[PDB]
Amino acid sequence: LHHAVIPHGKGGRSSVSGIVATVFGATGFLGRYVVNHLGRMGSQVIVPHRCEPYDTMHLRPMGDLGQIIFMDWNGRDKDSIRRAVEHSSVVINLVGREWETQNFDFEDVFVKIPQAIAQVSKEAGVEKFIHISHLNADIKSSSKYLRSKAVGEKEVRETFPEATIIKPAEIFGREDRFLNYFANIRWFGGVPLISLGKKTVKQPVYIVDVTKGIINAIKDPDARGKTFAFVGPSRYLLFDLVQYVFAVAHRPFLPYPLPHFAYRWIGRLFEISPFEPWTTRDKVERIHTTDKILPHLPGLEDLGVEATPLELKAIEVLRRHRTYRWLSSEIEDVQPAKTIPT
Amino acid sequence: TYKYVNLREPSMDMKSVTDRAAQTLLWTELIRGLGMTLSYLFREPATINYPFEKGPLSPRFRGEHALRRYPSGEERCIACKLCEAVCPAQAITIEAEPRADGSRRTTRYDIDMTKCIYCGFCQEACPVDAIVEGPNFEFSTETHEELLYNKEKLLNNGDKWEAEIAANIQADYLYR
Amino acid sequence: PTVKPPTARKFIWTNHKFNLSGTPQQYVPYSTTRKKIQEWVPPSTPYK
Amino acid sequence: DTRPTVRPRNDVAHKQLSAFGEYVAEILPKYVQQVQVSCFNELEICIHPDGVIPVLTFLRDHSNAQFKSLADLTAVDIPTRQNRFEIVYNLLSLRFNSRIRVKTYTDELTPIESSVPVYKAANWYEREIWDMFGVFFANHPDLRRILTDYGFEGHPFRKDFPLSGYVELRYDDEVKRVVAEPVELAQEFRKFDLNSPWEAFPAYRQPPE
Amino acid sequence: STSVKPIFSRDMNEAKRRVRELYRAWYREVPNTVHLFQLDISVKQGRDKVREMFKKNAHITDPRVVDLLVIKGKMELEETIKVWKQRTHVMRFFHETEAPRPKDFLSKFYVGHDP
Amino acid sequence: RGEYVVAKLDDLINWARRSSLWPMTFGLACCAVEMMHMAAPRYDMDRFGVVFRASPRQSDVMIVAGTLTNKMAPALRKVYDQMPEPRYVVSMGSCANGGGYYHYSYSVVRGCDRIVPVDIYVPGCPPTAEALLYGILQLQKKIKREKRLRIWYRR
Amino acid sequence: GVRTSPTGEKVTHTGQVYDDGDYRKVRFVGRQKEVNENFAIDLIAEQPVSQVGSRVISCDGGGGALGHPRVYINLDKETKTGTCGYCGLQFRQQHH
Amino acid sequence: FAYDGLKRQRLTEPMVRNEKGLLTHTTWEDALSRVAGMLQSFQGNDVAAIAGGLVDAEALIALKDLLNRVDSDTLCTEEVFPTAGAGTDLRSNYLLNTTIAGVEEADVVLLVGTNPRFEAPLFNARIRKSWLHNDLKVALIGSPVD
Ligand SMILES: COC1=C(OC)C(=O)C(C/C=C(\C)CC/C=C(/C)CC/C=C(/C)CC/C=C(/C)CC/C=C(/C)CC/C=C(/C)CC/C=C(/C)CC/C=C(/C)CC/C=C(\C)CCC=C(C)C)=C(C)C1=O
Ligand SMILES: CCCCCCCCCCCCCCCCCC(=O)OC[C@H](COP(=O)([O-])OCC[N+](C)(C)C)OC(=O)CCCCCCCCCCCCCCCCC
Ligand SMILES: CCCCCCCCCCCCCCCCCC(=O)OC[C@H](COP(=O)(O)OCCN)OC(=O)CCCCCCCCCCCCCCCCC
Ligand SMILES: NC(=O)C1=CN([C@@H]2O[C@H](COP(=O)(O)OP(=O)(O)OC[C@H]3O[C@@H](n4cnc5c(N)ncnc54)[C@H](OP(=O)(O)O)[C@@H]3O)[C@@H](O)[C@H]2O)C=CC1
Ligand SMILES: CCCCCCCCCCCC(=O)OC[C@H](COP(=O)(O)OCC[N+](C)(C)C)OC(=O)CCCCCCCCCCC
Ligand code: SF4
Ligand code: SF4
Ligand code: SF4
Ligand SMILES: [Zn+2]
Repeated sequence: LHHAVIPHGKGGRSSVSGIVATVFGATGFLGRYVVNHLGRMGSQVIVPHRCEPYDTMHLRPMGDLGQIIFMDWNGRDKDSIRRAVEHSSVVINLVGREWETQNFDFEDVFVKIPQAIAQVSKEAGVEKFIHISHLNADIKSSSKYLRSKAVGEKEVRETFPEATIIKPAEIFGREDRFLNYFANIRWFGGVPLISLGKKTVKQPVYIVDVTKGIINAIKDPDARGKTFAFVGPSRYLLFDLVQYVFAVAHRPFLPYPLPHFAYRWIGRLFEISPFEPWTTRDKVERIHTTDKILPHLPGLEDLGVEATPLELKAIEVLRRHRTYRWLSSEIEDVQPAKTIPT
Repeated sequence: TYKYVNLREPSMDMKSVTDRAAQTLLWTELIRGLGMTLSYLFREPATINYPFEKGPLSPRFRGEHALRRYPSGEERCIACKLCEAVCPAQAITIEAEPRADGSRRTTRYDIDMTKCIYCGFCQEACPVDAIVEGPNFEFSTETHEELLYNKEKLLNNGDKWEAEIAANIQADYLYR
Repeated sequence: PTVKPPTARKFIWTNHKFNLSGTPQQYVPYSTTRKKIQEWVPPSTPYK
Repeated sequence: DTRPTVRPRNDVAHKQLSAFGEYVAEILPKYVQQVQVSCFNELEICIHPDGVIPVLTFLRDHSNAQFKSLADLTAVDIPTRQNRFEIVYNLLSLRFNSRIRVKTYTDELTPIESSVPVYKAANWYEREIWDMFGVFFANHPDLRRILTDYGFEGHPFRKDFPLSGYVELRYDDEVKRVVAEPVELAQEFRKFDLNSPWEAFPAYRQPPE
Repeated sequence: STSVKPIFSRDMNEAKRRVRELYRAWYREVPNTVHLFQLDISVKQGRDKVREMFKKNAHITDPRVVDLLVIKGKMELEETIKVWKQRTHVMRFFHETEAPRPKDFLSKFYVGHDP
Repeated sequence: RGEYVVAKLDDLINWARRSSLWPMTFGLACCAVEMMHMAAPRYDMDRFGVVFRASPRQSDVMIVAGTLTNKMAPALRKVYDQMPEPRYVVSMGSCANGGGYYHYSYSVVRGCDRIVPVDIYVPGCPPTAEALLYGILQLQKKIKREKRLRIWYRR
Repeated sequence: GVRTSPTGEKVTHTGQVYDDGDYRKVRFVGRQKEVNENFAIDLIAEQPVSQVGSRVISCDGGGGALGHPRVYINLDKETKTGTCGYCGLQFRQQHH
Repeated sequence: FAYDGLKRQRLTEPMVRNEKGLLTHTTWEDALSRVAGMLQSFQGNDVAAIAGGLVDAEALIALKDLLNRVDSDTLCTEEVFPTAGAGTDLRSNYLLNTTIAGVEEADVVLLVGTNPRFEAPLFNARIRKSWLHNDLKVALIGSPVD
């Protein structure tokens, strides 16, 4: 639009930021933070949801009256996609699953749905499109999750050439399935790590940093057509990271090696769950996939975000995993884990 | 004039001491408390069968707001803004301009039903009986935004409840 | 009402509607005033 | 006093209060600055701030005063005065079925002696005055906010404090707690200029400037 | 004229003693505050915040104003030691949810009309 | 068929939750007096299965009956957080809806919906005991139309 | 009368409607726009003009104390009809 | 009654010429960058400014300082005033030195080439008040206007 919405106010709850945003997948881990930041500054947010309306309740307090609008949509219904994007200026795709259901598989979730959203968004006149890929998305990956990420990333780059693609590392936060996942292995006694976790390197990134990069990409005109890699400030071996998680949670760490083939047999066992699986074959592959180093892509520092170290925020995530004896332990009680030099 | 509530001296004759001894040992004044609640068990309860029965109200009841019309269909409100000036909560926002026919009418008549204290001062101050509080009180909503009434919502309320609203004003306007 | 019916008016709803909150017929607030400041529209022909 | 709509005067009480006002000013000339009686028979004693403990002690203990009850204690903020605050003591005498009002003054920085020694009732009234006006009471057994929120900055009942304040609270899901942010109002409070440009009461006309 | 009733301190030299006494109480309290309230900040961040609050009023030369600041500071300390404050009240000194507002003229120019 | 079964199971749990609503014993201001009259014999909320319980850990519904001030707001969020799910909030009265008579006060939260999610807004100042009971029966109909299991069945 | 804008949205009696590009139309998706179908400007125009024999006529809106403050309308002009400033009813003097 | 003109034909966004040669909306950053690029590439007499009739003193001095940073002095106005002699060097040369309230003390007023009824309606009202109350003698050289 030649004369778009003009911002007003001082960036508060009752202000107008001029951002009309449709956020697909707003009811997940990354969605609640994005919707919070958009609504925190007075933005019209359309939140299409597939879940029960009860599951969207925590989003209602995130915006002033009339700023958060909820709609029904179906990933395989283009008409419902067009209803929820035909008035927006930016569209943010945060749709993803870490496991395959009987009705949706990684191909359907990470290739078909993103393409349909981008295709309809282009026809509707949307100008800004933000798509969340994965850092380790490559076509030659043992993880079917990471193969579909690569295919979907290029489909979006073709359907919406001016799209902004963001490739985060393993994000960690209060509701994450990364640090909570490791601290929840205490239920099984010891932590099985392929190659004892000394052949894998991780570069986790804080949730708020990823959120502030997404918000800064909406406001920055230089992010059109770019592909960003959001990574943390430090790289860790899988062993030192998991050892740190158990140190902050104050729980006994009893790691042992486990062959790759056996670990995939465990993943197959836990896939039979008709609910959110505790683990899967794909989750084992991603956990043990070394984080890529992509110096040719812009990162958080370009969008204007200082990456938060994992050592300043692990306790915010891992404190609830402690027993009463250790709840009150302060942040300056576990020495930082060994970092692989830059 | 005053009276004492707990200034009494108990009798000390042997028959009065024994009476109090029997009360202490046989729980007579506690058995008497049981007899009072037993009586209620055999009375008809005071419960009404809502929503099939409704608690009694009166023509003065102050419920949901409504904008009324004259019998010809013309709006009674002429944008005087007396309701806006007297509203204790500042729940009323009004804008007005000459209508296409030159009539003094409103272009905005909003009542924030979450600021309003349902006091009726607006209908007292209206010189044309335009804004009234109707008899409706069952208008709960599932979202906050639905309680920010605009002019269209208030005219719809008036057209919906006019039959009842007119009869209540007919029953109470001589007291006003 | 069967012994003393209400006065008839041609604007009174003939069909009564119950509480519509939570349905597609619910009420959505909006501003009923027109735009106040009119923006300048540049000419569509180049000056050159 | 036969007029139905007009409030009748009680000139017996007016004389009695005027007589007793002189009586107090004669006994405490060191502190009494001005005495007056209103047209509805309320006696006011205006004192120097140093006389808070002597004046109230006399009015509570003297056999001809016996004001054993502190009805209320409050402050009024008048910015145009050099001493913007006006501490008001409303006392009740059960023995003589009478009431008296004692008034003094102070500013943002000058303390006023605490009257808890004279009236145990003043403990919370002085906390409220401090909390809502920022007037410090010396030697108070424990002075701190009573009505405002913890960490609240400023004194709401000052005339220069805005009606809606400076901060407001919401819940933020990122930090999982209630936060405080600068106030933004969806609808600004609408200031009404109600004063009529015509004088209402000639009896109170102030001399021209 | 210029002769005023004091509060606690008769001169700045006496007043500064109360400032130092208050600073030592806050300094010793931060480790307990970061522990009881289970704050996700460090003892260094808390003590830096205390220093930031004190230097904010380093330009005062009126002893009475200094006396009130110490009085207000001791009320804050009492509220924190006794846990009358909640985690929300102790974190309001850090403004974690306030987006950084612009400071330079150009940034203020682009976003609005305020000076 | 699997869709038929999950539909009937959904009707069962939805029925159980709306027939056994346990409000937390939580009232703030004048609006709590009108909430007492809904428990009084004339309306007898207990006959609908609605029973007050003081512990937030045994409550299914929070009725924010009265004014919410900035001082009390952290307490409200805490007790709301300590409610096991599923949990519904009913906002009663102008103060709890949008600030009401005290919208423009330095010390009042302009609506409880800034602190917690709200399922039903009951208007009035105060709503009559019969108007709060309408909101409770409107909440029960809202629970009756939940599709938790059906939505799970086709994920 | 109630008329629809080209995009389909109804126009209110105040002449309010959202433009085709206004993002605020999103609030009506899955819901409806509340509009009162009884435009008061049309209904008053349907009332007949009342003929009277006097130069000055009074209107209280009908219903006595249930109407509006009694006002007196001058009917000397022949070109136009005197109109009640409160309720819009028109009066005309018989044969000037 | 001319205030209602403040609600129409208002400029509300920066604009620039696109490839087609039409004005199109743009951001403040983009608009001030183009104007800054050209101002850097020119100096001296190549930069000039004209001030309209509704311009304020604060804007006038800021623009004069800006053009003086490129050694330009072509700060013009749409309203002509002779520069011959003292020009604008002396304020008395281009002022109403008797003051509006001084018309009430004058006894002869000579109007030269001006229709004060429409050029300064309140100044003309002041003359009529002196005409009515002080028996002022008014003479005019120009078109016989009412
Ligand atoms: C005026 O000033 C003010 C106050 O001052 C008074 C205030 O206070 C407040 C603050 C206000 C509030 C906090 C709210 C006030 C509201 C009220 C309604 C209080 C008024 C008074 C009352 C008497 C209300 C209700 C209290 C009582 C005591 C009534 C007694 C009746 C009851 C039904 C209560 C419970 C009784 C019984 C017998 C048990 C029922 C309980 C259950 C949990 C149900 C059964 C339990 C089960 C576990 C299920 C059974 C089956 C199982 C377990 C399975 C078995 C079968 C298998 C197959 C396994 C304010 C603002 C105020 O301004
Ligand atoms: C002639 C030969 C000489 C010997 C003859 C002796 C014959 C008489 C024998 C003595 C009779 C003693 C009766 C029992 C007394 C025990 C109670 C007592 O101690 O009283 C004092 C006590 C306390 O009385 P008190 O509070 O006033 O204090 C007494 C002592 N002073 C005054 C000094 C402090 O009373 C109670 O026990 C209160 C009861 C608690 C409330 C319970 C609810 C009431 C329930 C009522 C229904 C009961 C149904 C029971 C039947 C169930 C059937 C299965
Ligand atoms: C008549 C009823 C027979 C059936 C009752 C069976 C139940 C027995 C248990 C209850 C006790 C009653 C029996 C005690 C004697 C009562 C009759 C009596 O005392 O004579 C009446 C006479 C009149 O009393 P009066 O003169 O007005 O004032 C008392 C001044 N001494 O009073 C007197 O002046 C005489 C002297 C009074 C003082 C005597 C000591 C009495 C208290 C001792 C404890 C009695 C209870 C012991 C048993 C406990 C187990 C129940
Ligand atoms: N560790 C991490 O968080 C990583 C995140 N990413 C990517 O970010 C994106 C956001 O995921 P995240 O927030 O982290 O975790 P979540 O799984 O919690 O977010 C998933 C969101 O997408 C929705 N969703 C999933 N499948 C469907 C479907 N068939 N149809 C409609 N909606 C669906 C979900 O809705 P509903 O709940 O109603 O089913 C939910 O709102 C994902 O694409 C992920 O691949 C990339 C790097 C690391
Ligand atoms: C002690 C050991 C416990 C074992 C685990 C028990 C709980 C889980 C069982 C689920 C099995 C399953 O598979 O049911 C699910 C199947 C259909 O499967 P689907 O759609 O392919 O699911 C794939 C995953 N989705 C759904 C997310 C896409 O639905 C049915 O036909 C029935 C489902 C309801 C349960 C019926 C039982 C009724 C009991 C009534 C009691 C009063
Ligand atoms: S009832 Fe009272 S508070 Fe409500 S709109 Fe009317 S005057 Fe205002
Ligand atoms: S509703 Fe009545 S009081 Fe309010 S503006 Fe209209 S005519 Fe005036
Ligand atoms: S809404 Fe009305 S009755 Fe309820 S607390 Fe507020 S003022 Fe009191
Ligand atoms: Zn009329």
